[PDB]
Amino acid sequence: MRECISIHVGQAGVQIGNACWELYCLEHGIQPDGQMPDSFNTFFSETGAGKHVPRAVFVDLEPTVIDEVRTGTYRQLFHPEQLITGKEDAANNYARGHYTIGKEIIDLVLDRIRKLADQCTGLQGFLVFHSFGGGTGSGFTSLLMERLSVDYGKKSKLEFSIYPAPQVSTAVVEPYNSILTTHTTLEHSDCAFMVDNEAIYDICRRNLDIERPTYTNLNRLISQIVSSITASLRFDGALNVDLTEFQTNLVPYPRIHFPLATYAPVISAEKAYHEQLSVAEITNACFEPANQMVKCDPRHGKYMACCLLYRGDVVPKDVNAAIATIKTKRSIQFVDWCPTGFKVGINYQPPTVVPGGDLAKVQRAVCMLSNTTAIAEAWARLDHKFDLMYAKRAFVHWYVGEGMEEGEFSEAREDMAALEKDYEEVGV
Amino acid sequence: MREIVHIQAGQCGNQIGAKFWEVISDEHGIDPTGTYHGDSDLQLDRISVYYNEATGGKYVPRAILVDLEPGTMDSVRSGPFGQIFRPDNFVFGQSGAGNNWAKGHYTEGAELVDSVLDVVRKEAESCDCLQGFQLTHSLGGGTGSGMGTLLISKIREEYPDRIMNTFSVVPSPKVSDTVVEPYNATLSVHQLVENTDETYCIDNEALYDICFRTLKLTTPTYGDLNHLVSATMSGVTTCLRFPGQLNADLRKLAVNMVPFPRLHFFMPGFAPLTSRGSQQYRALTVPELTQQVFDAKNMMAACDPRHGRYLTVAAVFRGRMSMKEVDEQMLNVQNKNSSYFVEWIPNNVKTAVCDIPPRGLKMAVTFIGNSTAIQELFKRISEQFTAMFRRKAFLHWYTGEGMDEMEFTEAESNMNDLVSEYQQYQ
Amino acid sequence: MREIVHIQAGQCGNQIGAKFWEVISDEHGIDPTGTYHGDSDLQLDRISVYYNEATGGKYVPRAILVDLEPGTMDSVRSGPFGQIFRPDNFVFGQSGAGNNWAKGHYTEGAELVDSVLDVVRKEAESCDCLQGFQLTHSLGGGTGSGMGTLLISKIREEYPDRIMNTFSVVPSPKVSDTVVEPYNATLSVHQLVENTDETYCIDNEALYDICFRTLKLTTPTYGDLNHLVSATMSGVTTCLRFPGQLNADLRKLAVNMVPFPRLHFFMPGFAPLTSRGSQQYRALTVPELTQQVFDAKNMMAACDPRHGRYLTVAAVFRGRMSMKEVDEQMLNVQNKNSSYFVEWIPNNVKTAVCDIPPRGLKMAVTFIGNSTAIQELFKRISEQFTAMFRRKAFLHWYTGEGMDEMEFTEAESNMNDLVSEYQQYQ
Ligand SMILES: Nc1nc2c(ncn2[C@@H]2O[C@H](COP(=O)(O)CP(=O)(O)OP(=O)(O)O)[C@@H](O)[C@H]2O)c(=O)[nH]1
Ligand SMILES: Nc1nc2c(ncn2[C@@H]2O[C@H](COP(=O)(O)CP(=O)(O)OP(=O)(O)O)[C@@H](O)[C@H]2O)c(=O)[nH]1
Ligand SMILES: Nc1nc2c(ncn2[C@@H]2O[C@H](COP(=O)(O)OP(=O)(O)OP(=O)(O)O)[C@@H](O)[C@H]2O)c(=O)[nH]1
Ligand SMILES: [Mg+2]
Ligand SMILES: [Mg+2]
Ligand SMILES: [Mg+2]
Repeated sequence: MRECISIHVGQAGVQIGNACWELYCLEHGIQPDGQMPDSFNTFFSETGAGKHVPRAVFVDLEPTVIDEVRTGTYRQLFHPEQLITGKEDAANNYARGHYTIGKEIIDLVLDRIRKLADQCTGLQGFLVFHSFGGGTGSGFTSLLMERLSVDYGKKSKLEFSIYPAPQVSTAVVEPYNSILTTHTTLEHSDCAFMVDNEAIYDICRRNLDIERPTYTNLNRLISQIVSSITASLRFDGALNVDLTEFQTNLVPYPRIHFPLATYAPVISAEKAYHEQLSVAEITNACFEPANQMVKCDPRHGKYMACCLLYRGDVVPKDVNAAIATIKTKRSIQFVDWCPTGFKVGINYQPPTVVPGGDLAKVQRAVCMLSNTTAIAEAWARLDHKFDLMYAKRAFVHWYVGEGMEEGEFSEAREDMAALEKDYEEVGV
Repeated sequence: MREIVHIQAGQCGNQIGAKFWEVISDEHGIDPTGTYHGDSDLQLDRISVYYNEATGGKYVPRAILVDLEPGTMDSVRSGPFGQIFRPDNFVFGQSGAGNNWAKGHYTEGAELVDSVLDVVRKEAESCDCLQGFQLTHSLGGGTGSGMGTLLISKIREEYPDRIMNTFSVVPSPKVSDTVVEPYNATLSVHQLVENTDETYCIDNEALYDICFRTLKLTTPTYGDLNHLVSATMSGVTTCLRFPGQLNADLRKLAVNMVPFPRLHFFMPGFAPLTSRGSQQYRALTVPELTQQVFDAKNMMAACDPRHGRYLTVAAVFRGRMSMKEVDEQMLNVQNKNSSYFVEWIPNNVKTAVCDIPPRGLKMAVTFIGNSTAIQELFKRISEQFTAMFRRKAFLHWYTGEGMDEMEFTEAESNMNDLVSEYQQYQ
Repeated sequence: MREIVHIQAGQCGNQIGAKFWEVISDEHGIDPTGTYHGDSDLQLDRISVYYNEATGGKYVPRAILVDLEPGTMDSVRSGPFGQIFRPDNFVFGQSGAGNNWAKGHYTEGAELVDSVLDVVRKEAESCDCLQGFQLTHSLGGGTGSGMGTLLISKIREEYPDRIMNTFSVVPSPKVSDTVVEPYNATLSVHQLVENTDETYCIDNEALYDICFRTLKLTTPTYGDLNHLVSATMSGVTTCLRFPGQLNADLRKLAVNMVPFPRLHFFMPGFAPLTSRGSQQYRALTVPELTQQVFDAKNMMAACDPRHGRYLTVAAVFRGRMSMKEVDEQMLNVQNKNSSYFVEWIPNNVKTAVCDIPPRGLKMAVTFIGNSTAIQELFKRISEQFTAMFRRKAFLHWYTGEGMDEMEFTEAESNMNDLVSEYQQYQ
C-alpha cells in the first residue's frame, strides 16, 4: 500500500543511485532481468507478470553518466522514458542549471513524475540525491524543489546531499554553489541530510583497512545508510519509524532541519571474527567523533534530538540500558529544554551484504541521524571561503553571463549569515 | 552529440595537426582507409565528436586546413593517415605571407578567408550541436598568425555563445627563428585578448630542455616535438571522448581556471615523461606522477613558475586510480607550497579522472596552470619590441600595407595593460 | 496511357537528345537493336510513355529530329543507340540558317516545318492520349531558335489544351559563341512568353563552374555537359515512368510553380554531384542532399540567386526515403533563409518522391526553382541589345529578310515588360 518516489539529480545522484538500486535488488532477491524467482511493493511496481520496475527518475544534462547505466548490467531494469538526458552540461555552475538550461528539461520530467506519482496510491514522501558543489545538483535541484511545492506542498521530501570539504575538495568554484543552493533548501526542503567525502575517506582508511578507496566504496557505504532510513517501511519489526514520524521527532524548528548521519559497525571480514559486536559498543560507535559523516566536532556540539534505527538481532531490554548509559555520560550532552531526546526504532531483518563487498556480514547495525549545534560551525568557514572569493569579484563574470543579477549574491550571503546565529540563539 | 570541428593554420600548426590527428585515430582505432578495426567497444560510444560516420563505415576527420602557400599540403597527403582526410576541406592560396602579419591579416588572408567562412558553416550544419572550435597555429610568422587571427574574430559574430580554444607557439629569446618576432607577436596577441576564451602558450626552448634531460634522446627532431604537443591536446578532451568516474569537459575547465575576463592564458604540462632507462626503474604511482608534474623544469612554457603564485590549477588524470590517493596528493602539494598559491582564492585545485588510459602507458597527467609567471614571457617580448620600434626598423614592410605608427602603439598599450593585470594580483 | 512525344532542334539540342535518349534507354534497359534485356519488371509497366511497342518486341523512340543542314544527323546515326531511332522521323534541309533568326523564322524554317507539321500529327494519332510535348533547342543561333519558335506557336492552334515544355540554352556574357546573341535572344524570347507553359533556362558558364570545382574533372568536353543536362530531363519525368509513394506529374508541377501567367521561367539544378574523391568521403543522406541543392554556385543558371527571393520551389527525390526526414529538411531550410523566400506566399515548398532510383546511385535530387534573380540574366542581354541596336549594327542581314526596325522595338518592349514583372514582386 505504502509508496515512495526516488529522484536522482546530477552525476553524483546518478552514481550514488545505481549502488542503492543494486542493494535493493539484492535485498528482495531480484536479478537484473527484473523477474523474481509483498515487502518490495514500495520501490518496485510489478508490471503485468514478473517485471519489477523501480520508482525512479534520473536527470542529467550530459549523456555520459546516464548512458553508463543503459549499456551495463542494469540495461534491463530501466527504460528510456525513466532516463532523461540533456545536451549542454551544467559545467560546474549554478546559473547554467537554474536559469538558462533548466527551463527545457524540467518540463519533460514533471509530466513523467506525475505519471509515476499518480500510478502509486500511498505516497509517503520524496527522496532527492545530489551535491551542493555540483552544477546540475545545485541549479536544477533548486528549480525542481521550487516546482514541487506547487503540486504537493505538505507531502514530505528528503535529500541526501554531498557537502563540500574545507581541505579535500575537487572543484574551485564550490563555495559559490553551496551558498546559492541553500536559499531554496530552507524554504522548500523538509529535512536534508549531509555527508562529506573527506569524513568518509578517513572511515574507509581506518576501519575497513583499504588504503586505496574510490567512489564505488563510498557509494556502497551511502546505500546502506539510505536503506537504514527506509528499512522501517519495507519490513515489520516490533517497533516502527515511518518518515512522517521521523520528521515529527527529529526536526524541532522551522529554520533548523539539518541533521547529520552516522553508521556502525563498518569493519573488515577478518576483523569481524575477533571483534565481539555488542549493542552497547555499537551505540558508542554512533557517538564517537571518528565515525561521523561530516567534518564536525561533537565535543563542541550539543544534540537537540537524534533518532536511532536498529536492524537485525535486537530486543528492547538492553536497548533501554544503552540509552540510559549515554544519558548518564557527560561527554555527550543535550540542550536544557529537551529532557528526553531519543527516538528508537527496531527491525528483525538483518542488513544485507553485496557480492564482493568491503563491509563484513554482521548481525546488528545502527544509524543515528542527529540534529545538533556541531554542524552550525561547519558553515562559518564556508562563509569565510566564499567571502574571500567574492571580495575581489573572482569567477563572477561567468555567472553574470548566464543571467545572474548581482543582488542575488548579496541575498544568499546575508541570509546564510543570519542563519548561523539562529543555532546560537537556540543553544543559549 | 557535442561535436568539435578542428581548424589548422601555419607551417607548424598544420604539422602538429598531422600528428595530433594520427594519435587520435590510434587512440580510437581508425586505419588509413577509414574502416574500423578496434576491439574495445567504448571507442566507437563517443566517436561522433571528432569523426563523421560516412558511407560504408569509413570515418572522416572534422577538420579545416588553411595555408597561404601550397608547399606544406604536399607532405601531409604522402604521410601516414593523409588518406583519411576529405579532399574538400583543404584550403590553400598561391601567394604566401612572407613572415609579415600586416600582409597576412589584411591583404593576403582576407581573400582566402571567404572560402573557409563558407566551408566551416557546412561543418557546423552537419553536426547536431557544436560546442566549440579548436584552433592550431603560430604567432611567430605572418601566415599562421595573420590568417587565424583574422578568422577567429569573425566566428564570434556568427557563433557568440560557443567556447573558443587556441593552441599557439610564442617566440623564445634564445631559439629565435625570425628577426621580426616582437612585431608579429605584439600585433597578433592584441586580438587574442578579447576574442578568445582560453589559450595554451607553448615554447620550443622548454621542449628542447625536456627532451635532452628527461627523455635522454640523442638526436631530437621536430617530429618528437609534434608528438609531445599533440599529447597535451589529446589529454584535455579525453573526458568527452571516453567515460569516467569524475568527468570534466572543456566548458567546466574554462569556468574553473578563468577567474577574470582578461586573464585566461595557460601553460601546458605533461606526465609521465620517461626514457628507455627510466621506464624500468621509475615507480609509476600517483604521488610520483604528482611531484614530477609541479617541477619548474617540467613545464612547456620557458619561464620560472616559482617567481609568482598560481591563480588556479587543474589536472586531467587517465586510467583507473583510487580517489583518496589522487585528491590527497594535490592537497599535500598545496600545503607544501603555501608561498606559491594565491591566498585570497583558497582551494585552487581542480581534478578530473578518466577510465580509459593512453596505447601502452598505464597512467597519464595533463597539467594546465594559470600563473603570474607569464609576465616573464611577455616582458621580454615587450622589451624587444621597444628596442625595435625606437628606430622604426623593419617598418616599411608593415607601413606598405596601410598601417599607421599609431596603430602599433594602440596594440602595444593594450599588451602593456594585459601584462599589468598579472602584476595587479601578484 | 499518358504519352509524350519529344521534339529536337539545333546543333546543341540534337546532341543533348542523343545523350538523353541513351540515358533513358539505359534506365529502362533497351539495347541498340531495340529488344528488351532488363530484369526489373516495373521498367516494362510505364514503357508506353516514351516507347511505342513495335513488331517483334523492338521498342522505338517517339521523337522528331529537325535541322536546317544535314551535318549533325551524320554523327547521331554512327553513335550509340542511333539504330533505335526510326528512319521516317528524321527531318532535315539543305540550306541552313547561318546564325540568323530572321532567316530561320520566316524564309528557311517555314519551308521545312510543313513536313514536321504532318509528321507530328501521325505521332499524336498513334498514342492513346497525349499529355504534352517536350522540346529541346537553343536561343543563341538561328537554326534551333527560328525553327523551334516557328513550330511551337502552330501547335497551340491544333492542340490548345496540352502542356508545353521547352528546354533552352540562353547566352552567357563571358563564354560568348556568336556575336549576334543579343539580337537572336531578344527576338526568340518574345514568342516563348505567350506560347509556353514552362521553360528551363540553362547556361554553359555555370556548367563549366560546376565541372571544374565539384566533379574535379581535368579535361571537360561537351559530352559531359550533355550528360549533365540530360540528367535534369530524366529527373522531371520520373514520376510518370515509375511508381512512387508521392507521385508528381508535369501538369501538377506546372500548377504549383507557375503562380502568374507571364512568370514561368525556371532554373534547373541537380544533386548529388560527386567526384572520384568525394564519392568515398561524402555521407549521402537527405540533409546533405538538401544543403548542397540550395547553394548559389550549384545552380545551372549563371546568376546570383541570393539577390532576390524564390517565388516558388519544388523538388523531385528518387530512391526510398523516410518522409519525416524529407519534409523536415525543406522546412528547416525555409526557416533559415527567411529573407530569401517570398512572404505573401507562405509555404513555398513542393516535394515529390520516386521509389526507383537512377544505374549506380542510391539517391538523387532535381531542383526546379522560380526566382526574381532571372532579372540578372535578362538585364545583361537587354543592355547588350541596346549597345548593338543604337548604331544599327549587323542589321542588313535581318532587314534583308523583310523586318522593320519597329519590329525589333516591338519585341524589345515586350522583353522589358517581362523583365519588369520580376521587379514588381521583388
Ligand atoms: N613544435 C614545432 N615547432 C615548429 C615546427 N616548425 C617550426 N616551429 C617553430 O615555429 C616557429 C615558426 O613558425 P611558422 O613556420 O609556422 C611561421 P608561419 O607559417 O605562420 O609563416 P610563414 O613561415 O611565413 O609561412 C619557429 O620559431 C619554430 O621554432 C615544428 O614542426 N614543430
Ligand atoms: N551543352 C552543350 N552546349 C553546346 C554544345 N554545342 C554548343 N553549345 C552551346 O550552344 C551555343 C550554340 O548553339 P548552336 O550551335 O545549336 C546554334 P544553332 O544550331 O541554333 O544555329 P546554327 O549553328 O547556325 O545551326 C553556344 O553558345 C554553345 O555554348 C553541346 O554539345 N552541349
Ligand atoms: N561521495 C561521492 N561524491 C561524488 C561522486 N561523484 C561526484 N561526487 C562529488 O560531487 C562533486 C561534483 O559534482 P558532479 O555531480 O560531478 O557535478 P554535476 O552536478 O553532475 O554537474 P556536471 O558535472 O556539470 O554535470 C565533487 O565535489 C565530488 O566530490 C560519487 O560517486 N560519490
Ligand atoms: Mg557532470
Ligand atoms: Mg607557411
Ligand atoms: Mg546547326
